[PDB]
Amino acid sequence: ALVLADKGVCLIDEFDQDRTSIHEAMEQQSISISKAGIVTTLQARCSIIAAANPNGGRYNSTLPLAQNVSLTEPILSRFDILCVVRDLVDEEADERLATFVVDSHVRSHPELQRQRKKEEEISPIPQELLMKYIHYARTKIYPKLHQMDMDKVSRVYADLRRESISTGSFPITVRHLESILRIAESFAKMRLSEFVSSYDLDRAIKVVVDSFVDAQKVSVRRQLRRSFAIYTLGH
Amino acid sequence: SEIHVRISDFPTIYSLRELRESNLSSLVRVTGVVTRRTGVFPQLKYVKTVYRNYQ
Amino acid sequence: ALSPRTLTAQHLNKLVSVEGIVTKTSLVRPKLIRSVHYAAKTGRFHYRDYTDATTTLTTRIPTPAIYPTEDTEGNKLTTEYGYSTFIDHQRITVQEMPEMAPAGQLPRSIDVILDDDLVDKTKPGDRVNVVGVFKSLGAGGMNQSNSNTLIGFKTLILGNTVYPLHAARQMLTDFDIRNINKLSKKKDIFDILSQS
Amino acid sequence: DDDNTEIIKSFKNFILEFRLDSQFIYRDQLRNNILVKNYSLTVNMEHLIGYNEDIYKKLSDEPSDIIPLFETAITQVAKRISILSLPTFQLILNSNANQIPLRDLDSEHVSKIVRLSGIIISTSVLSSRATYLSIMCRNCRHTTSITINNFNVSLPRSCLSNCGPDPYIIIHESSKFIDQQFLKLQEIPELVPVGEMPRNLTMTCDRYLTNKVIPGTRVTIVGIYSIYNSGVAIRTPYIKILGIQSMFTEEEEEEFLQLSRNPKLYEILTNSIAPSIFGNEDIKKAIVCLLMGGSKKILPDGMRLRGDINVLLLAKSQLLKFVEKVSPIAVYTSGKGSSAAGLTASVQRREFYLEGGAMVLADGGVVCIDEFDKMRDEDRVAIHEAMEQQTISIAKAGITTVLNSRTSVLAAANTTILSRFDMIFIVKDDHNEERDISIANHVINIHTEISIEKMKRYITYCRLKCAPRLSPQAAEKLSSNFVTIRKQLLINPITIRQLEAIIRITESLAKLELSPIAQERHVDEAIRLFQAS
Amino acid sequence: VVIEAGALMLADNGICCIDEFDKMDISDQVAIHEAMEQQTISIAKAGIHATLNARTSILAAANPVGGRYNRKLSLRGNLNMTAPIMSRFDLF
Ligand SMILES: [Zn+2]
Repeated sequence: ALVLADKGVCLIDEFDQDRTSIHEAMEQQSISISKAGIVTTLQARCSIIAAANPNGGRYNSTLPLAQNVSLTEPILSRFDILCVVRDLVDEEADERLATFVVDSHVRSHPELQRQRKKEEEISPIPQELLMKYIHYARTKIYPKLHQMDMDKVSRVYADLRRESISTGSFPITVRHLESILRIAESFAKMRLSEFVSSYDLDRAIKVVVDSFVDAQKVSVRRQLRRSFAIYTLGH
Repeated sequence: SEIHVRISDFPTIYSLRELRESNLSSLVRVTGVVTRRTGVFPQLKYVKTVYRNYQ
Repeated sequence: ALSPRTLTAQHLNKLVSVEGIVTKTSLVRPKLIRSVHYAAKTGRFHYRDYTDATTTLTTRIPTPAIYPTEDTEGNKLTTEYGYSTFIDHQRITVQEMPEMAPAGQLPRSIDVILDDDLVDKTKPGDRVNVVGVFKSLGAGGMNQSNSNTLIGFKTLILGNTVYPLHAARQMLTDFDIRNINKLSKKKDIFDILSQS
Repeated sequence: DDDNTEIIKSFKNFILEFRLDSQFIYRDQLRNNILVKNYSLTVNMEHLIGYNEDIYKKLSDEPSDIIPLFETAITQVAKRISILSLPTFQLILNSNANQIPLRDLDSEHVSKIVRLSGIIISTSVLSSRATYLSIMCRNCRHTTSITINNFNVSLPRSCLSNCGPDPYIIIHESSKFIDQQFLKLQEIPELVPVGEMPRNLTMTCDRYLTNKVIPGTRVTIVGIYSIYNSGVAIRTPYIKILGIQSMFTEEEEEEFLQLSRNPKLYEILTNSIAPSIFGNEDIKKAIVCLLMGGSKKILPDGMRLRGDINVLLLAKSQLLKFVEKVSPIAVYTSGKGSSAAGLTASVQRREFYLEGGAMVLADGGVVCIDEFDKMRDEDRVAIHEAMEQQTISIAKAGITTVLNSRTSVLAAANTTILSRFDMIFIVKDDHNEERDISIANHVINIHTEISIEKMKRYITYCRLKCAPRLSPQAAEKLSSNFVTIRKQLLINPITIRQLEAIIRITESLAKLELSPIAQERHVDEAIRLFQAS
Repeated sequence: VVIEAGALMLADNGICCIDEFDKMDISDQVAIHEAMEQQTISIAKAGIHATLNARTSILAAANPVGGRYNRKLSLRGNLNMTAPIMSRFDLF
């Protein structure tokens, strides 16, 4: 169904041939096929957002990411952002969730000014304007990197690789660096800025480094976060 | 060589339930989801020759 | 001397030789060519002949395959099986060898007609070289059809001779018999042959 | 009636008179085509327009009627310049008119000359059409003939010589035919609207335009756009094509010979392989030996001696990609394979069938496996036959066949399976910050010694030209070393299957110099590089 | 396809009763799971596409594994039912 996603977003909520198709889709940006002498090609050219259940009933934080998934290593290598979400225990968080849930439930009950109050309490931005804004930014804005700070980015990349090897972690790679630059462009595009800036690179570095840290075993995680404090929290 | 008039905002609507034999040859306004589509072909216009598109 | 890939419309009605692999074979069937009849009253034996497009190199008006029941002079006729003549018929298909297939392209093939002695001398998978006349058939849609005559005529090879290809057996000459008998009288033939 | 003669006269005078500067270009082309038994002419539209615009206007209004007249004019000219018999000549056209996108063709274009482009996706087999045809009349046995031409006919019913309602039959014994072929054109990939599958057309060609293109090629087409029979009052469209557009030298091998006599060629080739990767000298040397290979041999008693080389590597991802790029023929795969065939092959199902994996497909070339440990269960046992015998054999579910697996394997991972490989090594790393900074700077540059092609051609040349043999001194050296190692192990295993691998490595090393004989120099480096451990 | 309605379509705005749920094949349990997730049914085959509404509430009966319940074990251990389907029953 990737043809219908051309220049759009592809959404996956649950999960061999399907995975094989996804392997080819992530490896390329175009799909090709042959049948009974016929040969033809198609375009995918889309962003993929996927979700999965971690190998049964519950995630295990003591283990690396691979133990908790039914995925090959190139999938985890080629995706830009990876994250794990868990049902943590906290009385205050539970109370906040329950209050919000019952409040939303009452707010949705079937039984102009009411709509305006409801809308403005719901969100800080009117979502019609946000959708138009997203379309405008996607069609109009095409940011570029600034060459000053990229020396610092290279040094940070080398430092992260050195620290990864030092503790015996799986190493960081050019895919992570490319993802950082692409995510920084996205941050620039979000404010309609044609220039990437230092804070964009900082935010992108934080996102990618935190995602990289979340994939690791617990002892490696502690060592990484102790060393990486000047990136994950500071800059 | 020829222009077609398109009518808009016809003030009454049916689903595909309410159509009956009384509606035959009358103008109707209908809504739905397009389930299937053929390819485009030419069609003979008059029965020297002229054609038009069809689908 | 050709192959199924290169057989071309220029070669129609010529005598050609082709090489390839047998892929399909039809069941053997009999075919009527002549029938004999006995007239009950007059005591005279009559006969007639039949033709079809694949039976003759030259072209003739087709025959309806009907048995005559009555004489010119009104006498009722009887058919004499065993005096009539029938012949065997079999169609096969020959394809270019896979070693010659270009670029993973679809392979090409020709149908061959066999009869009388040539029947059943091949089976699928045989590498074979066939000799025969390359000919066309049919109306090709010019007899009125919906196709607008874009479809082409049908074509065949009428099998005249068939030879196999070795791709096992050998046939001895007299000198081989002499050498084999002479060698057998050595004192230790078993050692010589085993060590060879 | 007279109009058919004047048009033919006009085109006949066009061919006989069109000079540009001093050469009657079309008289010369028509003569030069006949000498090689090519009966066609390639006219250009712009020259026709320049000569007389009225002729082009007539051609543009009614192509289907006027193209045959110009063809018979070509025949009438062809007879004068070569005879003091010929078939009818084929006209071919070239044009620069504006291309119509395939998606925009519609009812306004029926029976018009159209220029378009796309990708060929399929090709039919050749089929026979009739041009001259003979007829027999069933009742009176009178005979006649008809001349067909292939532009948009049925057998007549005006009986001759009553003679009956439908008496005519064909004498195929005395008739003439031509070739015909069908093709499918698909619209250009970079022109399709988003979210739609591409549209396509079907088309026809005959005589010299047949068998000119293959699937997957981008082409440009000139042809008449028309319809044919196959709703109410509705017909299918198609196109009739009138034109289509789509080993070493001496000076090359001189460079390769100059390289061959360089005293440091081995160092040069090793340095040229994955230059970004730091260290790992012996890995690069082993990859050179893998690319070059040994020499195949066949003996009087029919036994067959292998030529290929096999290597295993225990950073490593880059080298396999480089080997894929440099090699003349290469296949890349991960351990699970592209299908249920896996690496070797399998039987699948409804009748059963068989398909081969990425060992049969790489036959005659090189194959690299990205993670050898992810090999499937069947492939674990089948690779034994795939490597030792260079064949795969199956007898399952009535299938009984043998498959060829003649290839050199490179592999990487991270047991007894190591015995199949000629050499095994473990990749090593170094952590200089300058290297990473340089790589990052290059990455930012794209975001903001011998070259590959020359080396590939040189490898091809060496593989084609030379296949050296051992000298006697090498034989004595190798046998003495073999018995020495076995005695040393005995007093403290080496086997013939590894001696025959050392020989192949020695031959591959001698192959670089193009020396017809291998020598002790190569034997020493062979045993030196043999230290896998 | 014959399209003709199944059981869940007839129970639209009604109670659908499944008896001996545990004997149902996994390949059909997933179908009931997909319908229950959305209250919607989808058809796409042979050039025919359709979408239908399935606002039906489910009432199910099942046997514990081994025929007798084990007080030592959770209900998940006792019941031969996958966790996503178990998560969507309001009451056990
Ligand atoms: Zn007559």
